[PDB]
Formats: sequence, structure tokens, C-alpha cells
Amino acid sequence: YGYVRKVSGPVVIADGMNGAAMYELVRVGHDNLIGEIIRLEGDSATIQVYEETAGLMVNDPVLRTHKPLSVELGPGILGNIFDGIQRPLKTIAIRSGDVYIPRGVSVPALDKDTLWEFQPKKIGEGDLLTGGDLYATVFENSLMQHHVALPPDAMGKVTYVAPAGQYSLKDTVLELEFQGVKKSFTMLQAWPVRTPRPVSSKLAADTPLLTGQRVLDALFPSVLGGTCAIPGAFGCGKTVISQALSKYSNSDTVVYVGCGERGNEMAEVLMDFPQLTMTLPDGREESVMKRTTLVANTSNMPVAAREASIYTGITIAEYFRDMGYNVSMMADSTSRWAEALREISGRLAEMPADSGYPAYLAARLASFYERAGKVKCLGGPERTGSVTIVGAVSPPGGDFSDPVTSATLSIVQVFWGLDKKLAQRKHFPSVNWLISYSKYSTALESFYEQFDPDFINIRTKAREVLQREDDLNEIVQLVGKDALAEGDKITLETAKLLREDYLAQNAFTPYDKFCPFYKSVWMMRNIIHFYNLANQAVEKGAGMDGQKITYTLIKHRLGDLFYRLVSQKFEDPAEGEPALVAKFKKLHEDLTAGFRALEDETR
Amino acid sequence: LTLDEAIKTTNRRVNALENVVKPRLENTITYIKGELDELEREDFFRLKKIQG
Amino acid sequence: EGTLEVAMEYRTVTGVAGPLVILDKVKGPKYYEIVNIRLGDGTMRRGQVLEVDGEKAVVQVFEGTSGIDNKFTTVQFTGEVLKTPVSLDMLGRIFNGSGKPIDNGPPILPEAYLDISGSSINPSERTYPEEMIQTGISTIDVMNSIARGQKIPLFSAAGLPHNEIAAQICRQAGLVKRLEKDGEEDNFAIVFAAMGVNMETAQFFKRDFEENGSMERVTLFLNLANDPTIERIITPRIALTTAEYLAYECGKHVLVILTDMSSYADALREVSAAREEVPGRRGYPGYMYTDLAQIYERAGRIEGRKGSITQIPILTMPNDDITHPTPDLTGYITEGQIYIDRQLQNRQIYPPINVLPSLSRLMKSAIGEGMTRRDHSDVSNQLYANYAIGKDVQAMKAVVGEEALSSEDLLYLEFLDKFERKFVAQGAYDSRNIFQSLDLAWTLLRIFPRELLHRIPGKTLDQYYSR
Amino acid sequence: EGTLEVAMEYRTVTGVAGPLVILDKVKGPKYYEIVNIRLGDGTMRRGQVLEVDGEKAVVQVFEGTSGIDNKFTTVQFTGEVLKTPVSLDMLGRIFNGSGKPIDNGPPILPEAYLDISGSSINPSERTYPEEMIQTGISTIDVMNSIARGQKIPLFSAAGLPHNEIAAQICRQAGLVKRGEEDNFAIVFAAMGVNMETAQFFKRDFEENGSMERVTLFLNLANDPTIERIITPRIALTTAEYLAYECGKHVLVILTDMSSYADALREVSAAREEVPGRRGYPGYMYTDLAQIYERAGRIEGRKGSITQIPILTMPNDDITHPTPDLTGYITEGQIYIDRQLQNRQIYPPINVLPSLSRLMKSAIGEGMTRRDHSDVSNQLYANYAIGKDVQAMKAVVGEEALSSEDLLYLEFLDKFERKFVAQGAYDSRNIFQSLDLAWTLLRIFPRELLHRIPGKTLDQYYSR
Repeated sequence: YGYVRKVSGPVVIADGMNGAAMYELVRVGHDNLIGEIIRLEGDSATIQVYEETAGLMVNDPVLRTHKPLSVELGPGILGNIFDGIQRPLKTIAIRSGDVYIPRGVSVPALDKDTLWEFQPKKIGEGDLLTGGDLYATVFENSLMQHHVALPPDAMGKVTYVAPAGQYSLKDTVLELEFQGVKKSFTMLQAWPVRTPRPVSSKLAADTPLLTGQRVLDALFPSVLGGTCAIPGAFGCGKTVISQALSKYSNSDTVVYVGCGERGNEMAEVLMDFPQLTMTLPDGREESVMKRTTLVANTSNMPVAAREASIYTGITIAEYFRDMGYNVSMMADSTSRWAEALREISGRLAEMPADSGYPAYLAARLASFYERAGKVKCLGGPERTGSVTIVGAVSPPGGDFSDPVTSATLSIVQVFWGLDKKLAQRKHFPSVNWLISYSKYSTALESFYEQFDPDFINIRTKAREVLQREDDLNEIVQLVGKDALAEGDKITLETAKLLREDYLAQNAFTPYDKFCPFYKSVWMMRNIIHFYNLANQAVEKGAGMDGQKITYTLIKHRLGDLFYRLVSQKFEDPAEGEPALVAKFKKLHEDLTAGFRALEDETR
Repeated sequence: LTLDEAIKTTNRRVNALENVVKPRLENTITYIKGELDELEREDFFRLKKIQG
Repeated sequence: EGTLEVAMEYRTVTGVAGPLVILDKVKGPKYYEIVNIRLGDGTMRRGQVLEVDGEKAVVQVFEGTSGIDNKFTTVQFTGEVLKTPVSLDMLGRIFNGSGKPIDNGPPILPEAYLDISGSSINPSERTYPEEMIQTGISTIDVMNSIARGQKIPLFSAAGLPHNEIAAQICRQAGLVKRLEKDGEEDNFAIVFAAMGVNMETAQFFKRDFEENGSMERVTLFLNLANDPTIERIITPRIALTTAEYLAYECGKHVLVILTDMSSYADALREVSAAREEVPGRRGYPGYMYTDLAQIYERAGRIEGRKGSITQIPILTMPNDDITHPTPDLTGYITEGQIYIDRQLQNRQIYPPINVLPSLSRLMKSAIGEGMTRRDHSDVSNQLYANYAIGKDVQAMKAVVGEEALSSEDLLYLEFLDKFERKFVAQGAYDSRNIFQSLDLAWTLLRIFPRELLHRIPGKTLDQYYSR
Repeated sequence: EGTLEVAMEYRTVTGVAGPLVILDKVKGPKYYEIVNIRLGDGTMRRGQVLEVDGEKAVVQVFEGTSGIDNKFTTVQFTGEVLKTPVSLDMLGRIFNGSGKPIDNGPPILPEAYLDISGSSINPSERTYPEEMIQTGISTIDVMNSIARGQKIPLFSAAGLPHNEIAAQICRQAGLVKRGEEDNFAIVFAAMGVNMETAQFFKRDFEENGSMERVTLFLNLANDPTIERIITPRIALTTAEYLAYECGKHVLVILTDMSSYADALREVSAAREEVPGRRGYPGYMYTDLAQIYERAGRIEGRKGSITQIPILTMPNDDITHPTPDLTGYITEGQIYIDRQLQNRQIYPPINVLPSLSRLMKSAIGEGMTRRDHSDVSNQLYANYAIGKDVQAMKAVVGEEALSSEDLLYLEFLDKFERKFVAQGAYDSRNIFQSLDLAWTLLRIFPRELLHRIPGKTLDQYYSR
């Protein structure tokens, strides 16, 4: 229909493209490569080809699909690895034994032949259904409970509803008729990826995201449906944090997408999630892999498809959101997406506004982040889904003045600042307490109050202790280890304990793999209450000697209790909530009693 | 006591003040040049190509 | 007005790229002609004519360029510049970036249409700010006061609660003259325009103005980040035009809150890059100074009318700096600057205002015998000098040693401590009159000896040293 | 089969500038079609068509554009992307940067032509690295280990013995063996080396007796700069063929990774493209990925590719764009210290930044000991604290090191003296080294140890 005129890396110019509209999928060459209109000039148009463009020839056929970028968002996507264009990897490998990714394959997004146990809902014949109405639900697998919903922009009366039973995706289920015409629906639903899936109304989020890591859960929390940023300069390996969040989040579903991510990392994900199990209230062993979908394309894949990868990820997350579930997404190495934008715009000769990155960078990144949130879903019943976005912005050179980092930190709500210093010292979380900041503290105040009112006070005290520790470290480095005030020495103490015990998690040991929130609260309370007791002892000790000067002697005589404080992190959570709470109770009371008696002694 | 204080001040200066300021100067020079000069010349070249 | 003409309708779209469409064979195209774009699917988008040459015309599109095709896209030329509808009914309503209402209500029934970027006021007819308003914030009220018609931008960075303090200022807007001040005309009629704000911040602002009870007074224009960029370059202009009508032709004091000027500069850069012209500093368009001047200079008292406009545009330092073109040009234009300091935020002070860089050019005229006590200027000067000397003394004590610090050195450090502890710190809803704040400032000043208060004249000291 | 066709021969070169030759009136071009330009003098050289537009075609030659006439040079279109005749016989020989034989032997008889810049392994197909490698160096196997499929580079500034280290690793390379036909078949890329270093490599490999299983890809600096970029591609293509489609494990070595980056910057600047940091091309992350992101263990096949590049910090700064991108991509690093080299240590590895991201899977029950991870963690963490102790001693004095700091300083000194040092041919096995590693760990008090549990090392026994 159309023919190619110019080929320049990922960008391809086609002539005879008169009727083409922007962002319409297009088939290029005898191999029918995927492409999206980006710039149209005259009878010609510009196409970014998501596939590799090497080997094209002038006058290769160009075919219009007339449909914008679309993803088949039907059931069965859970637990499957999909490419940037959302092609099924496993089916491709099975169909063509060649492990190498073929070029020109047309595998459908989802198998048209799977039989799914379909359970129709309370819907009846002639009922007035609307867009987003859950006319039924289907079990993809254990803990899926996939809810088939009517696509938006659809309404009518139920002329025919299918009975319960196994169904192919070709099979029609609903046959609603709005304006007399009887339209038949099926499980397959295609969505223009660029246009967000509509919602009834966005709303504030007040359910905290439980990462299971002490530092992030307490110091810099995030709410479900929030927006987060992990810079993670080279050497930090942020992907371990992302994987830990995926494994031990409270989310209903995980959509992991890696743009520019290493292939080894996706291999690790797919080879370690199925064995790892999460315990639901029913308690049965269940594989996280079913809860997780992977939209990643490795760094070897063409860079034109980074944008398609991220948008397919976000639209799949939105689709799960409209189902009423709470889904969290990690977008590894969005800096690769920024480089993809720069490479694409470079060929278009668009003037580089800043450091090669095109001017319209903040706009696209802001759109991608703003798709996040917690919303009231459309249709019946009254679902309230949510999407949590936790992206990654790797700073080239480890400087946060980078344009991608600048825009992200400008538009992000909560920011977790990784640093090279803690990474070098093998701290492991490497979450710098200074630069990191959470704008969700005000929202989670109600949750904190209902859980434990003490949490906010001890949190503020811990922040003050850390800031004082930094200031005292600077002052000492300026002056020296001499002339250290006994109160200042006691402040630096238990701040070292905070850093060594509470702020660090092994992340590869059974005890530190997952930190429950209650034990985190207990541990912070123990540390800060030891600090408060030390301050009280400094206040009164039968003379300034026993009060504060003998803090060293206190450390000598309270050494067992201080060692218990530092070892409280070592205990595993498998002991159960009662065991942990009893141990923390006895530890806190023993510490208080020993401190008071020793403070009573000689004072 | 005075000699100890003075030696401490001098050692602190030589170990921290200059050893931090010199990296600051290097970073400032690197950022200034490799960002402003490079991007300004790139913009000028792109404009020249546009006119061409 | 005898006879009219119906708008032309061309189907020619010789070129579509970025946020722009290039129409051709368009005869008699005006500059800044407002065009309505009927797509093939039938959806309607509105845009502006960026430049005209021969039969060509570069048309920017407000709602984006994601559906245009040569065969079926049709565009109409209305033959006029943007004229937003305005009326007194525009109050108490929330509007999209382009001015389309989103309050689930009806569109504005216009009292008149006003061309955007309204007529330039004869400078010989302007007047200096006469009275000042009480901001409630101690740092703002005591130093760098805000006068009716003053242009005070709040300088902040990412993370700093500039939005929260903006909401607090909207809550605490009030007059101060001799503590005397229904006042429906005197009602501040806050016109809050935010561009490219996070949806969470949008809901925050909506709920904050809904709960404050000023919903019959305030008026919000929103252009969210996910909203198209081009819409953002008009939203503050719409806000300024609405404020100009509600103030000048409606006789009401009007306060304007513009949010995230860095976002506006981003939209300007995007438009310039899409048009592909010579860039300026940091690749920005060279006329960004003119745009900021035209967006700022539309405020101030006017001799012939009882109204006024006092605008507080919060600005985001991109890399927490000032040499960036946006803060630099804003300082060149705006007659003030209030700084929010990351160091203050690190010590967890809810208002992080650092008074040392903060300054109002018209503070001297703002303070008056009716407005404040006669010693108010002395308080400001003494606090400035004491804070500066205390910072220098703190640096000297750090380099030489805490013990080596003299008696006056410890006095200055103690003054810094009590200042940053009691003076700057204020509650989320602390709203105190200027007089008690000045009295507590005299307490802080009398902590220093009379001799050290050399900057203060002796008469003001005798008036308010012992008290 | 569809009938053959002979290549077109053009003469319509209509403009030359820089490294680019512009053609016109081309009938049916092809992107990245390899062209073999023949000049008027009769000499020939190759090049790639980097852009195709209309009937025009922009060609970037290989051997440079000098001596090309707009009315006598003839261009021929092979109509295919670059292909390297990979075959099993390629073992035990040497090749130029472009792959032409230089071992005074006949050209390779190909088993099958394979287009270089090969398609990515399906991500689902890729499998995690699980088996340790006996490089023949102690400090690498003891801590910051290597897995048979794991990529890890060697960081080393100019003037350091990193080339000698690479030669030692290549000659002492071997499987853990805890066979020979499928053993390590080392491919040794050489991206832009000095002639003296080239002779060094040739002599060392020939005399080592490992020439029965090692293929070199030498590329000197005198060679055309573009020919340098296709070298670490041809090398990886041959490695892929030998490992996945021929079975034997391959331990690929790339030298002067910075030289490849310099080759990229020069070519990109000639192409007048958008510059990243330091003027390097913006898409360098992609093109370093296409090089690095090839080593790994495909599931359907028993082969394995292991990647050991060698970088060179230009200004001795790890913040340079090339090491930054590498550390982003390459899954760990081995670091070489200039100060330790000044201290007259032959393997000057600095253990503070030397980490292996896949070491957690390299250790296990099949190999190493149950305390290997804990010993590595302690000897990796206490070294930093000892360095901080040394800094505090320097900024205060000798008496500043208290009863705890002095132990850290002594641990650092003994660690830099005994453990790190090794012979020029030392195959120090893991257990004998880990004994003295635990001795170093026990220099510090056996109970003051914070991170490690005492029971883990208690599983091991002294003597």
C-alpha cells in the first residue's frame, strides 16, 4: 500500500502515506515490522520502527493498520513474560525452537485456544449494563480470580449471556444492544495504549505500601498507589530492592517491566519467583510468579521499543486496577527510556533543549507517572483499584543534577535516595536518610494514629537523632575525637546503633529478608526509648559525673542489654507475631529496669 | 597545648579543606565545560544545519 | 457590526509534527488567530496560530496532535485572538487549563469577552502600593512585608512545602492597618492558578479550598501535568485576565497565586524547540524574559479604580539554584524574593523561610505608622544585622573552635538558636497580628545589650527595649 | 531456490566529505548493505551504508576516504549485512581487526555464514550462571568470584599491569574440575593495542601451549579506527558460534574497552550525532549493551559464554562515562589499585570496590565452603573500617588508634601484606587461602564481629 523512502536507524520515512494519522500502527517491509507514526510531512510520514531496521530496502511495502498502538488486555496475561510490543516469549520459543528471537514473527498476544472456567455473575437477561460493569469473573489460576469486565464505551440490555463453562477467546459472552443493534462482546479487549484507561474519579490514598524493609517502611514510607523514585547509581543494584518489593509487597498483583534491564536479571526473576511462595490467609503454598507479569525487553533489544515497553506496562497495570485489585509496578532503568527518546529525537533533528534530551521529556515522564494513583473504578460493583508506580532513574555519573532525575524528583511524591557511600561500605539497603524524603507522611497520619500513636513521635526523634549525628560527625571531623560532650557522645551512641541495626537489612538472610511493621515499630521504640532514658540519666545522676560523664561506665555495665538491642534485628520473623512482640516487650522492660536501677545505683 | 591545637588545625586543613575544594573545582570545571560549551555548540550546529 | 462573515474552513494540513500543524493555501490568516480543529473522528480541538508567512500558517494545538491526518482533518479560522468570557459569576468555580469549567456546572454566561494579554496601562497612571496585608506568617509579616500590589515570588525547590505554605497564605490573607481590618469588595478574591501539578497536589488544593469556607471567594484554574503542555502557557494568562476584570472593572482587591513558574518555562521551551528557532541560555527561548515580564507586570494598584492585584508566584529552583534563567529573570522583574531553605527543612521547621536572602524592595513603603509600630523598620534592620553577624561568628567559631569563641560570639550563636527556634517556627494555622510579633522580636533584640544594638536608633530602643 | 544475482556496480559517487562517500541514482539500496569500494588506482576498501534516502545512499568507508575521485571510483553493493565466516577450524589462529587471517595460514573454510550483530537470546530462554571458574588467580576465586556465564570486567588505569594480568588469566584459565574437549575455548579480542603489546600477546599465547584452544583477534592502533568497532563484534559472533552452536565453553577477553569507546566517539563525531557526557555518543549505553549483553547460559544448549573485559579509567576516574556505563551494565567489577601497585604488589587488586554481583550463586554446596559468604563479607567490610582507622590516625596521630582502632589498622596492614599478594603463577586453591582469610578475620576479636554470626565460622575449624 505504501513504500519506504528513507531509512535512518530506528527512524524510517515512508512515501505515499497520504491518509495516515498520527500514532497509527503500521506494517513495514516484507517482514511487517511494527511502527508508529510520529511525524507526518506532506504525502510522506515518519515511522519509528520498534523492531530492528537493519537490512531494509527502499520500496519495501508499508501497510496501514488504521489502529493506534494497542495491547490485547484479555485474561491470561498474568504469569507470562511479554516483549516490549507485548509478544509472548514462551510461545515464540516453543513455536520456533531457535532460542534467538525471530524477526518478522506474528504470534498473537494471547492464545485464542485456551479454555477458561468462566463463571457468570448475577447478571440477567435484559439488565441495563454499562461500561466497566463486571458481568462475570473467571479463574485464570490459583489466586487469580480474574474479573471479566465490559469494555468502556459500551452499554445496552442483556440479550444473551453465556452459561458457565470452558470458553475460547473467540466465543461471544455478552450480546448487549444499546441503539437497537445487538453487539456481541468477547473476553478480548484492546486498548489504545497511549490513551489512559478511564476511571470514575481519582481519590486520595491512605493505605501504606508495606515493603517489608525497615528503612523504607518507617523512615520514608509510600502509600499504595503512590509514585516513587529510586535513582540507584551504578553499583547499587537497585533491582534487588525492586525484587524484594515485588516478593513481599501487600499488592494484589505485580507488573515488573525492565526497559534496558539486563537479561540475566529477568532470567533470575523468572527462575526464582515460582519457587518462592507467599502465605495468604488460607495459608496454602502459592507461587508469586502467577501474581507477577514481566513486560521487560533486554538491552540487546532495539531501543525504539523502550517507550512501547513502558506504555504497555502501565496500561496492563491500569487494566488490573480497573478490576478492583491493587497493583504495583516497577519500571527499571527509565534512564534507558530517556536515552531512547534522545536517540529517536536525534534522528528527527529536533533541537536538543538540554544535554541532548528533547524538550518534551518532562511532559512524557509526567504523563507516565501521573497515570499512577488510587481511583474509584467504573461500572458495578463499586471497585476501588489502585496502581503504584516505583520507577528508577539511573544517574549517568551518579550526579542527581541529571535532567531525568531532575524531572522525576520534580514530579515524584516520595523519593528514596541511594548513595555510593553506603553501597561501598556494604550497608546493603544503601538508603541515605538525608536526601530521601516522603511527601506522604501527612496522608498516613491517620493510619499511624490508629496503628500506634507513638510511631510518629519516635520517627521524628529518629530523624532528629540522625541529623544531629551528621552534624556532630562533621564537627568532630573538623575538630577531632577530643572534646566530645557526654550528651553529644550519648547522642552519637544509639545513632550508631540505629545505623547498624535498624537502618540496615541483610536482604539475603531469612531474618532480614522481610521485616514486619510491628517489629519495626518495636525496634525503633526500643532504640529511641534507650535514647530517652539516656537523656533522663544525663538530666539527673547525683552530680554531673554520674549523670552524663559516666555514660561510658553505663555502656560498660549495660553492655548485655545494649548487645540485646543490637541483636534484636537478628531474630527471624518465622517465630510469629506473639513471639516477637513478647520478646520486644521483655527486652524493652529489661532495658528500662536495668537502666533505672543502675541510674538508681550511686544516684 | 598550643602546638597540638595548631598541628591539629593544619592537618585538618590539609586533609579535608583542600582535599574537598579541589574536587569541587574539578567538578565545576567539568560540568561548566562539558555541558554548556558542548550543548551550545550542538545547538549552533543544529541551527546551521537547519539554515543549510 | 452591520454585517458579519462566517469562518473559513480549510481541509489542508501540509504537515504535522510535534504539537504543531502546518496549514497551507490559507488565505488571509490573522496572527494569533484562534482556530478550531475538527478531526476525522469528529472530535474538536482548539489551537492558536503561531506565525504566518504567505499562505502558510504554523498552528499550535492545545489538546495535542495525536489524531490529525491530511485526508480528513478540517480546521476553521475564527479570525480573532483568545477572548475568555468573564463575569462576577466566574467566582467560586474551578476551571481547566483552557478555562473550560470542570465544576460539573454550566459554562460561564459572559458579562464581556476580554482579549488575553489585556491592554497596557499608561505607566503615568499607575500608583505605588499604598497599604500592606497581614500574611499571618511571622517571617513574612515581620520582614519583607507584602503590600497591596506587591510582586513577591516564593523561591523554593523540590520537596519544600511551597504548596502547603501557599494554601496557608490563602487561608491567612488579611489586612493589617492599625489592626482595624463584611468587606465583600475588600474580600481578597484569590485567583489560584496552578500549572503542571501532581494530581495528589491538585486534590490537596481542591479539598483545602473546599474546607476553608472561602469557596464563595476563591477561584481555581488547573492545568495538571498529565494535561497537554500547550494548555499551560495560556492558563496563567487566563488567570491574569480574570483577575484584571474582577479587580479593575469589578472593584475588588484581588490576590493571585501562580504555581510552578518552572513548569511554564518548560512549556515555553517545548514550544520554542518544536518551532525550531535559536535558543538562549540553557536552550531556553530568548524571549522568555519578555514572557515573564508580561506575565508579572499585569499586577499593581491603579489610580482610576478602587481595585488592585497582588500576586505571589511560587517558583521552583530546578537544581536548587538561582543562576538558572527562570529565577534569574524573575528576580530581574519581580520586586521581591522569599527563600525556602533546604537547610531549614533538614532541621524540620515547617516554615523554612530564610530571611537572609529574602527581601522586598517596597518593604519601606509597605510599613507605616498606621500599618505597624514606628520601630518596625528598626526591628527588621537589627534582626538582619544580628543574623548576618551571627552567621559569620558561627563560621568563625567553627573554624577556630567553640571554646575560642568570645563572649559576644556565644551571644550571637545563642541569638541564632533562639531565632531559628521560636521566631521562624510557626504552626500550620498560626495567625498572629503584627504587633505581638514585633514585641517578641524586641524581646529577641533586648536579649542583646543596648550597646550592641548600634543599628537601632536610641529613640526606638527607649520606646521598646524594656517594655 | 530463487535464481542467483550478481552484485550491482555503481560509479555515481556525487560528493565526498569526511569519512562519508555520497552516492546517487542508486537502484534498490539496502540499509547496512556491505559495499566494497574500488578506487581508480585499483585498490579496494570496504564500508557501510549508514543512511538510505530516495536514490541516495551515504556510505562510511573503512580504510578512510583519502584518494577517492568523484569520477573514477566504483561502488559495488553486496546486498547483505556484514557476515563473518565462523567455523570450528577458527580455533588456534589469529586474525586482523576485520577478521582477515594474519597467522600465515589459509582463510577459514566456513561451516556456515553468520551475520554479526546477531539477534538477542530470547530473555525467557536465558538461564542464570551457576558454576565457578578457576581463572588461576587466588584473590578472584577467594572473593568476588566468577560464575560460568557471568560477565565481569577488570578496572585498571593506564600504566597498570592489567594486560599481564589478562595474559596470566588466559594461560592459567580452566574449569574448577571438582572434559578437555568441551573445556574453556578462550577467545581473545584485542581492541586497539600497541605493537609491542601485540607481540607480547602473540608470543605469550604461542609459547603457552594453549594455542591449541585459543583464537586471537588482534587489532593494532595503526588499523582504521572503524575496523576497531567491528572487532569486539566479530569476536563475540565467533564466541556465540563456538559456545551455543558448537558446545564448548568460551571465556571471552576484551582488552582496552576504553579504546573501543574512543573508536565509538571518533566515529560518532564524524557522523555528527548528538553527544552524551564528555562528548561520547548518546546511544553508547545501547552499543556497550550489544557488546556486553551476550555472555550467558542459554537453556537449550550446554554451552556457556563468560565475559571478562578490561577497562581503562581515562583520568583514573571511575566517574568517567565509559566506566559509568560499564558498571551500570556489566554485573560487578574487579578493581586494580594504583597505590597498591606503588606498594610493589604484583596483583594490585583493591578489594574495597571489587565486588561480584553473582557471587551469591557462585558460592554453594557444590563448591566453596558454608562460611565463604560470611568470610567474604567480613574481609570486605572490616577493610573499609581499617582504612577509616588509618585516616583517623593520619589526621590525629599514632595514639589516636585505640584498642579497637589499632586492631583494624593491623588487620588492614596484614591483609594488604599476606592475603592479597600472590605469585606470578600462583594457583592458590580456595581452602588454603580461606584458612589465612579466617586468620585475618580472627586478628580482630572473635566476638567483636558484628555482621557475621560466630556459628557460621564455627562450622569451619582452625587447623
